[PDB]
Amino acid sequence: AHSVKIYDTCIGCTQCVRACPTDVLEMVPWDGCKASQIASAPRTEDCVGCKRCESACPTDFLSVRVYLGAETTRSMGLAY
Amino acid sequence: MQDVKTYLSTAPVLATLWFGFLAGLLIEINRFFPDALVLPL
Amino acid sequence: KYGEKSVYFDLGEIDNTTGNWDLYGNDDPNRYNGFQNKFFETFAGAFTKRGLLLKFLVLGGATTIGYLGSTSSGDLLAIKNGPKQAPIMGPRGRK
Amino acid sequence: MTASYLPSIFVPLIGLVFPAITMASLFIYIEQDE
Amino acid sequence: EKYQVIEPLNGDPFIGGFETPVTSSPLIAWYLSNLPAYRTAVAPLLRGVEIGLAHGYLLVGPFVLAGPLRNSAVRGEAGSLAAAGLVTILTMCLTIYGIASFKEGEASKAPSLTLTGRQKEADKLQTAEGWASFTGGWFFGGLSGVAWAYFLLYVINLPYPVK
Amino acid sequence: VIGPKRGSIVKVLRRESYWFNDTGKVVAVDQAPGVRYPVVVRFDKVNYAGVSTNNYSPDELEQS
Amino acid sequence: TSISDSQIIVALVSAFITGILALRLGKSLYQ
Amino acid sequence: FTPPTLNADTPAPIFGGSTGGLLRKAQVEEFYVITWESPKEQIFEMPTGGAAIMRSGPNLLKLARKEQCLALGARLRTKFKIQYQFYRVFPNGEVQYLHPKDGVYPEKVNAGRTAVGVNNRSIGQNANPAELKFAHKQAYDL
Amino acid sequence: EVKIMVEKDPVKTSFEKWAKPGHFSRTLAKGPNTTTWIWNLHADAHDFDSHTNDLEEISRKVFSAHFGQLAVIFIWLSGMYFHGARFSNYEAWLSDPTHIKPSAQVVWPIVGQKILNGDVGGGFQGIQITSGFFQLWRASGITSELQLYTTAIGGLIFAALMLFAGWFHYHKAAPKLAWFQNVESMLNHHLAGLLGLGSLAWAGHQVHVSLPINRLLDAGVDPKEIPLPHEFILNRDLLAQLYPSFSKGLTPFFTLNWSEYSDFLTFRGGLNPVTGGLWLTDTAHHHLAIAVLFLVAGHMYRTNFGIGHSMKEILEAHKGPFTGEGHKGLYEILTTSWHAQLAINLAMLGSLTIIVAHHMYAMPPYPYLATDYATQLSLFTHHMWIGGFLVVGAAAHAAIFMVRDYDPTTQYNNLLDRVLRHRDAIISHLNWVCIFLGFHSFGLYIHNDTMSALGRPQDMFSDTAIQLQPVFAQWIQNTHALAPSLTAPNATASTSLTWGGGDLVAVGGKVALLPIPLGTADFLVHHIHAFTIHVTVLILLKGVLFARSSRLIPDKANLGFRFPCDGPGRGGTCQVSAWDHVFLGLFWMYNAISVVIFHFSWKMQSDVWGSISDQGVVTHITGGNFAQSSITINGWLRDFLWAQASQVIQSYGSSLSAYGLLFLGAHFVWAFSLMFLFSGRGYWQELIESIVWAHNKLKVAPAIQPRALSIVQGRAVGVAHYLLGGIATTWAFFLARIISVG
Ligand code: CLA
Ligand code: CLA
Ligand code: CLA
Ligand code: CLA
Ligand code: CLA
Ligand code: CLA
Ligand code: CLA
Repeated sequence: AHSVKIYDTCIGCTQCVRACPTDVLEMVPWDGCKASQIASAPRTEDCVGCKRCESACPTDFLSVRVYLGAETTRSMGLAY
Repeated sequence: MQDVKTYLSTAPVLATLWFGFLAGLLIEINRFFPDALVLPL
Repeated sequence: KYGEKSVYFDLGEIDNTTGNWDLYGNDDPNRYNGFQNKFFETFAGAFTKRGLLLKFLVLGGATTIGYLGSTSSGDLLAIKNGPKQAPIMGPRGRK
Repeated sequence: MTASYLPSIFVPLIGLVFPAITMASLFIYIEQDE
Repeated sequence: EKYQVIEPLNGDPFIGGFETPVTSSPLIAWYLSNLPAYRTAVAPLLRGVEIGLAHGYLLVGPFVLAGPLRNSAVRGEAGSLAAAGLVTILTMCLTIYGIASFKEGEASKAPSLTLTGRQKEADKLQTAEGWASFTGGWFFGGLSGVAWAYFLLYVINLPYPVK
Repeated sequence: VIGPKRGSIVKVLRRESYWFNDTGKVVAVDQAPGVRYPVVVRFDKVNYAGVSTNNYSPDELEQS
Repeated sequence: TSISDSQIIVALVSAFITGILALRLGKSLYQ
Repeated sequence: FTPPTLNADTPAPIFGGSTGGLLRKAQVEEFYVITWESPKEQIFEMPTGGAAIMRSGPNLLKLARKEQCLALGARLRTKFKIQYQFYRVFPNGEVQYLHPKDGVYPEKVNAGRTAVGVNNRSIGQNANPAELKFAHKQAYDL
Repeated sequence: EVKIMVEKDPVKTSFEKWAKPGHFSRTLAKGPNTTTWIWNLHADAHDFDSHTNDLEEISRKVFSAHFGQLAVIFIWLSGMYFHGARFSNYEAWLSDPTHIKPSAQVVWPIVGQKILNGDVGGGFQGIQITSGFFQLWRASGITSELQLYTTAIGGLIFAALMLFAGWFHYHKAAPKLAWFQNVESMLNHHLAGLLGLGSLAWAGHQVHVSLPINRLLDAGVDPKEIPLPHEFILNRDLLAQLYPSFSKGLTPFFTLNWSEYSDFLTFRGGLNPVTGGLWLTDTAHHHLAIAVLFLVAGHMYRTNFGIGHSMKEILEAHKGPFTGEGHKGLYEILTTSWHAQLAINLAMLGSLTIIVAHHMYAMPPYPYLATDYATQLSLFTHHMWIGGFLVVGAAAHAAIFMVRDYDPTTQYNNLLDRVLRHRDAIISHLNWVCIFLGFHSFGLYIHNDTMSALGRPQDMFSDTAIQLQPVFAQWIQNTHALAPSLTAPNATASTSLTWGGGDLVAVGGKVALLPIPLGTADFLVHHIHAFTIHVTVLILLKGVLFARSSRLIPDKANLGFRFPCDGPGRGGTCQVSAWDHVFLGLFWMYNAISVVIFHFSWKMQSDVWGSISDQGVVTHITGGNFAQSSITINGWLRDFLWAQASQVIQSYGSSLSAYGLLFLGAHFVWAFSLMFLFSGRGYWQELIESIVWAHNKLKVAPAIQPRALSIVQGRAVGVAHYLLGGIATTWAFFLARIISVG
């Protein structure tokens, strides 16, 4: 499906996980920020490409990036 | 009067006043100095 | 069970669970009695698919339309009737 | 025109038959699963 | 607690449908169940023959009364040939649809479960050879229906109000 | 210490930042070993998302 | 003067050969 | 954490039917099943359009998309304070536990979770597409 | 219990919040970080629901805003009456209404615009007005400019009164929520006291003022020596010599011998031959009857004296097997949501305005209105556009209610829930009917185009070809033409001269009305109208029904009512919000109303409007080419758009040159809208970044950061400019054409 990437600029605010409508992102332990956590995308095959996770990231430029592509059945959001 | 003067100093009110004054000036100038294509000098 | 209670999910009956029903699919086998002629006369189409039926259709459409367009008379088709009045002639004397 | 029947032949083909064959072949091709 | 005519599809509220008088009235359901398309036990060839006969027979009329030669003496022949050509084109449509949709040697994927849950046999119309037989029967029946309509209308000249 | 002093005016060297070649005020610097972007910078003007603060490493901030 | 039917059929044959070569080039571009 | 199994004896909510529901996709490709526990009979809004009463106890609802499952679950969590979990069901009878992969919701950080897709550099430090010409890989994949 | 409930001094009258622009909302009260804030300040000013969740405060704001609108309308009407009093030739038009063009606007001699002061007649120069105010004042019995002056002064007084009422009911004595929720009392008062009493009062005016003055005017009496209305009221012998039944003097009213009032309470129908308008006796009887009907109907609902109807009990009692609880929960919807009421009232007002447009040309209610073709066309087009806009607004506010005010808990198995539950079937069938109508109307037009271009006129759809006669409309006209004979025996004439009978009213040398014939062209154009209306309804109803959720975005209610999209995922979610559905329904309403007004204009200029000679030969403005030219799209392009636009483009150097100027300017505004409609937002944001660099190089960059318009704002600007340009182009074209040919 689409490709979702997380960068070291993340601050572990979890706001991208809460905005995801298909449960693609999750928070994992990390040691590069004060929050001691970082976002991750273990199940991007369920990603639809809404980039709501991108709109919720507060860093200057996005620590979470969605690149789109493939456009499989789950990606197109088809119920038929 | 502080609040009234502040409101009158807002962008739209001041724009209305300034542009109305400019339009009146131009209209009166054209009343007394109309239909000129060349600046006489 | 699908209908024992208000449950509508059952792995043992997935067709019922997913709604894969046939609403009007009557399976009564006794419809016609005399149908030997229809089986006999239809051999070019049945069990042919891409080989015979498609080629026959292409040939019998191409030849049919070619014959119709080549053998049509003037009255039926106006393009083959041809002009009948004098040329109308164009402006500036150009013809 | 040397052959007046030749337009009446060719125009129907390239107009109806050639599109029919072309679109049938392309529909069969783009619907293959392989 | 009232009568509540309208019901969900087979009692399942989570299937995308409804039970309406238009859908499953005893008369409407009986009518739809006995249409040749829904007679699954009957061979596809005969169902196709019936469908093509009906469709060519009904198609002859519009071409005859609306065609470009409707004011000429070949009006009937022109309309009948137009109906036959439409039947042939639709035969090519059916053939290519069967080629694209069905592969030889595969089982039918048509619903094999009734509303009650009898779990009948799957309809063979949704198969490569089933669809091929259906297409052949439809071609034969369409040509036959066009011929019959032309014969009744013009060769025999039965009295009809509009023609 | 790690980076600039608290309250100091720093200029951003991040090319992808909305505030490249812009001045901000340092709010806090974290001394935890492992933090990659510990310097917190407040800016007078917001970015497109509406955020007026960010985190930078000391190597992409210069003193005025 | 006007072209003859022999010329017409020569042109048709030449076009048919060019079509064969075109189909060949298309098959060569395909793979 | 041992994933729970999908029970087939869980009653469904009181719903009167809708045109927004399972379609041919549910029977040829896949569908989803959400389960939650409720303390009382209350009215909620179906994600497909409409209203229903949830049972005073276990519930079992079939959906066509994962996004609808998340929408209903989010409403349940932030409105009725109800824990939920859903599964992906295939036509062959395969059931896959989906949302709490480890039993903890993704918003809360949990140990034992692996970092997938995490890049150890800034977003602006990506390689240029020109350097990766004729190589079947992307700049963000490095 | 229905009682008066207010709060004393809820809001202090102070200018403190005037200095704070975005005080009404928490987000905008901080300040302008970006330029978007300014636009937001103007986009959330009247969204009172977004300001707070308190329904009482929202109701108070709505009441006071309505008072402000009433004051504005009073100012506007007072201005019209003032301009009739001073800058008008109303009295000259009274002396000769058939040869003097109405005019009530005079330009100043500044930049050569004085050419716009055309020779309208009566020793006057000014802009020729088409609002119909002259005919309305003629009907009201106004004969002097002093009466217009006193009306204007009263209008200013009433505007000040409404302004004070708004101030008083917001800042001094603000009604509580219980007061607003008394819907039964409100309906009783607005039916008996507003509509019924207003109709009764206007009937009184007509009986005592309009009828005598207008019948003296019809007799040829110079308006100067026509006695004043108070002389008719006081000297009742002067009124009785015009209508003898006044000598009876209210005895027939109370003895129930009402037939003795047949002198001035008639049921004639048709048109007055002298003026071409409706008989004012018929109008007076009409207004009296509807006043009685409304006063009776306003005694239906139970306020606090028992005897009446509870609308909640009426609604809850109406349910059936095909529905669930039926009309259960709708009382709470309509007594707790302002947006639902606004949707219903907007839809009804738009449909009512369309009815007004259709009924005011078939029965011209004012003297010398039918023969004033410019006024007729302007009134029809104006009220058509107003109605269309109101209907689209009703759709918008229905969507807003569905998004924000809808509560699933209190709406279970009722009508709204069940409509939401089979929206797929509704939209499927509406889409099918839209496609079918589009094909079998516009494809018929294209068929006609092709056969006309192929030299096969016998294969077309026309009267000399395959005919599609509107037999049902023709039968309805036939039935209405014979109504006085058998079905309404107490009628002299039919409802309108448009039904039939061979009667032609020709005031002066023009034609007022005549039997309108319907043929293949009318069949085609009505089916085009049906197609456009169904497509607009499709767009709007699909927006309303899918506002909360859909198979694409199941949580669209959380996104809101006015949002751009949900992202490029699921293939792209552009314009999924109900606001965008309204945005497209505006375009489709534009097309529908445009085709409707074009059909009206061509049909009237072709078959109805014209001049009659002394012998009796009736010639038409266009020449009756609608029956054979409207069947072809080329016919519309040539015989209507090209032929009838010859006057707007040749109007330069004359008093109609302003119409040509605005014709071209409206074209410009439409083309300008095209880029807000076609372009995006990232492109303009990057261009703005480059411009901001240019400004920063010179230390002139503003602290309020320039931003491109939002996506929703881009769409709003595009649609606003598009509609303005199109509607103004048509306005200029019609006005120039109909002033030239009339
Ligand atoms: C690209 C060049 C070209 C074009 C646009 C046309 C166009 C036309 N031709 Mg002509 N023709 C051409 C070349 C061309 N011809 C050549 C080279 C020959 C010599 C064999 C002919 C011989 C010919 C005859 C004998 C007749 C026409 C006729 C016609 C008309 C109907 C179409 C038809 O029956 O085609 C038939 C065309 C052929 C049999 C020639 C083969 C096709 C040529 C070689 C072009 C194919 C490749 C070309 C690049 C298209 C690529 C497809 C797409 C990617 C664009 C139409 C006006 C008919 C007419 O006059 O009706 C009034 C007719 O009877 N054509
Ligand atoms: C550019 C190619 C092209 C050509 C050559 C034609 C040719 C024709 N069209 Mg046109 N048509 C075209 C494109 C074309 N069409 C397109 C693109 C459209 C859609 C806008 C139409 C829409 C159209 C309409 C709506 C009508 C025509 C009709 C006709 C026929 C004229 C009347 C006639 O022959 O007498 C009367 C006809 C006959 C005596 C015989 C017609 C029946 C023969 C047997 C057809 C051949 C069938 C054959 C088995 C299959 C061959 C094709 C297959 C391989 C795909 C003529 C055959 C008229 C007609 O009669 O329709 C049938 C008519 O009403 N056409
Ligand atoms: C001079 C008397 C006066 C004073 C001092 C106030 C003071 C106040 N009012 Mg009150 N009010 C008054 C008269 C007054 N009002 C009257 C007469 C009405 C009846 C209409 C109201 C109705 C009213 C409501 C309903 C509300 C207020 C509110 C407010 C507060 C903020 C208003 C503000 O800043 O917006 C200033 C806004 C403007 C100056 C815009 C004026 C727009 C006018 C009315 C329409 C003009 C239309 C124009 C002709 C056409 C434009 C287009 C044209 C150019 C082409 C403030 C306490 C609000 C409040 O308390 O906030 C919670 C609130 O909700 N007032
Ligand atoms: C932007 C809004 C707008 C504008 C500028 C106009 C402008 C105009 N209208 Mg239109 N109109 C509108 C909206 C608008 N209208 C709407 C929404 C309706 C539907 C209610 C109407 C219905 C209407 C009628 C029926 C008439 C006009 C007339 C006029 C002209 C004004 C002459 C006058 O003062 O007579 C003022 C109007 C009258 C004296 C007669 C009105 C009689 C109605 C039945 C009374 C209204 C009842 C009630 C208050 C409305 C709500 C009903 C609802 C509760 C069921 C002028 C062209 C008149 C005209 O064309 O004169 C030449 C005319 O007869 N309009
Ligand atoms: C016979 C009683 C009566 C009458 C005549 C009206 C008349 C009106 N009401 Mg209603 N109303 C009534 C009783 C009445 N109301 C009751 C009992 C309630 C409480 C349940 C309401 C609650 C109510 C609301 C909530 C609203 C109205 C609105 C309106 C106005 C709509 C605009 C319009 O078309 O008016 C056409 C007619 C005119 C414009 C003429 C000018 C108005 C004259 C002066 C009549 C005013 C009558 C008034 C009710 C008498 C009390 C005031 C007195 C103390 C001076 C209209 C003037 C709406 C409005 O616009 O508010 C301003 C609105 O939002 N009314
Ligand atoms: C009784 C009539 C009525 C009433 C009371 C309202 C009231 C409201 N509407 Mg509704 N609406 C109506 C009719 C009505 N509308 C109609 C007829 C339409 C169809 C066009 C709509 C379409 C509509 C939409 C699509 C939306 C609203 C919104 C709103 C809210 C206003 C918030 C806002 O931004 O406004 C502030 C005022 C403006 C933005 C107006 C600015 C000026 C406009 C855009 C252009 C003026 C054109 C002008 C005539 C051009 C010529 C002059 C020019 C040369 C200077 C408020 C609840 C909004 C809302 O509630 O959002 C949640 C919203 O999104 N309405
Ligand atoms: C002239 C320009 C134009 C045309 C033709 C259309 C056509 C259509 N629009 Mg679009 N639309 C347009 C401009 C146009 N729109 C613009 C500018 C806007 C912006 C506001 C929209 C916004 C819009 C929306 C929001 C919606 C539509 C809808 C529709 C459909 C109407 C119903 C239908 O499908 O059957 C009628 C179809 C036609 C009239 C198309 C022409 C068909 C002709 C008559 C026959 C030609 C066929 C012929 C045999 C040739 C065959 C070709 C073959 C040889 C290849 C149709 C697809 C609605 C829809 O989806 O349908 C319900 C819908 O919801 N449109």
